[PDB]
Amino acid sequence: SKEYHIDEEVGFALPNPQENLPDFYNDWMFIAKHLPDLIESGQLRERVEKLNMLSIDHLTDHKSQRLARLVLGCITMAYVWGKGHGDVRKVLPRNIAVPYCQLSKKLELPPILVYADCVLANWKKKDPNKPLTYENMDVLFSFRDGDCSKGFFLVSLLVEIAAASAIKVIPTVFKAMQMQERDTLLKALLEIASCLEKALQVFHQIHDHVNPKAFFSVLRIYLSGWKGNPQLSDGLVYEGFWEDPKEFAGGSAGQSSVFQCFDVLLGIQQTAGGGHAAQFLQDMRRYMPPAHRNFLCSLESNPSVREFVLSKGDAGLREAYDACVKALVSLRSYHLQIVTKYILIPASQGGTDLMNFLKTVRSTTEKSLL
Ligand code: HEM
Ligand SMILES: Brc1ccc(-c2csc3nccn23)cc1
Repeated sequence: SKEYHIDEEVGFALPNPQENLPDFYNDWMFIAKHLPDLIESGQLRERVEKLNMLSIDHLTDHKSQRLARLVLGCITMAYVWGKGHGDVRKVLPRNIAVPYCQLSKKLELPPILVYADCVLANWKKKDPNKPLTYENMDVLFSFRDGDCSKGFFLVSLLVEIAAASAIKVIPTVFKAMQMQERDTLLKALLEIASCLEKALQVFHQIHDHVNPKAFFSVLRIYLSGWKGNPQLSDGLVYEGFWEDPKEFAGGSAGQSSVFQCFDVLLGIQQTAGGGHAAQFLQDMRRYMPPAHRNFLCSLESNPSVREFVLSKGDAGLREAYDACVKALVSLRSYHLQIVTKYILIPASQGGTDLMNFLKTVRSTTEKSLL
């Protein structure tokens, strides 16, 4: 893969994310570096209205314009949601809303916190010579002390890295179908399933680094957005850029490319059917980095791996393709049980609509067996 922005060690994650902005943007990072306290003390919101509108002409490289997208997104959620107790701002100050919107249209992303910001670009290594383990990693920004933002953002990022071992096989899968090497394709399909069989064990780390009550009551509030939300029934006013209020969806892992790139690979038509679940995942491709959004396009253009395995009558190929699909069904089933412990049960002490979305997705993945 070339120019699709896919590292081979971390995958869709941003490799070596930049931690510090230039000196010119010291007013921004100081606000973002100290979000837990500026929110509790009620100082944040005024300190955004007391900002001087800066210019993005001094963010040059890729890793700057991404971290600035991470900084102005963490700030925007804190301004809009405040302490996370219902008090909602409907207007975003123009001295920060303009450079955010200026930077978004440069990266073809929407002006809101997305999966690619606080998961894929929000990380670093403690010791830069030790492996990618939860113990050697940390996040760049949090929202509130005790929000379990580290365990949430990082366990998701570690799954994104276990999937990288399977994405470097994708070119060898398509080559083996054009040059027609059945034995090479079977090796590839079995290797992909093995990588997805190992990623399921990374999902277990969520139980030692995230709290149910602190995720439901606290963290889920700051990752929310303004789209069909009664708290901003019309949307958010981005002062300076649009005279109209705009609606953008909140933080969702439907913007994640890992589990989508395999549905596209294995021919699972998750994005067809005109349902609420099929609609949601296609819309969330606009919240994806344009290179990752284009890599998924190139996968949907290549010939189907399903319509190839099904056309040869090869009991060895069918059982390997089912190994890939059964690996996805297990991941999503474990993921479903996590939402039960972390959303449904806490809400019993809004969610049913969400757990139905995953069951629709898990079932479609499971109907694609052979
Ligand atoms: C406490 C932990 C977790 C909770 C409560 C949770 C919750 C949810 C919910 C409610 C949805 C559907 C609504 C939405 O998209 O916002 C979802 C979707 C999704 N989440 Fe999670 N999740 C957790 C952990 C993870 C992790 C660690 C990953 C790692 C990649 C992940 C990946 C995904 C994906 C790919 C989807 C899209 C559905 C699919 O493609 O199957 N989730 N999650
Ligand atoms: Br913004 C943002 C959007 C999504 C996530 C995320 C990682 S895993 C997971 N399940 C549901 C959401 N989600 C984290 C930050």
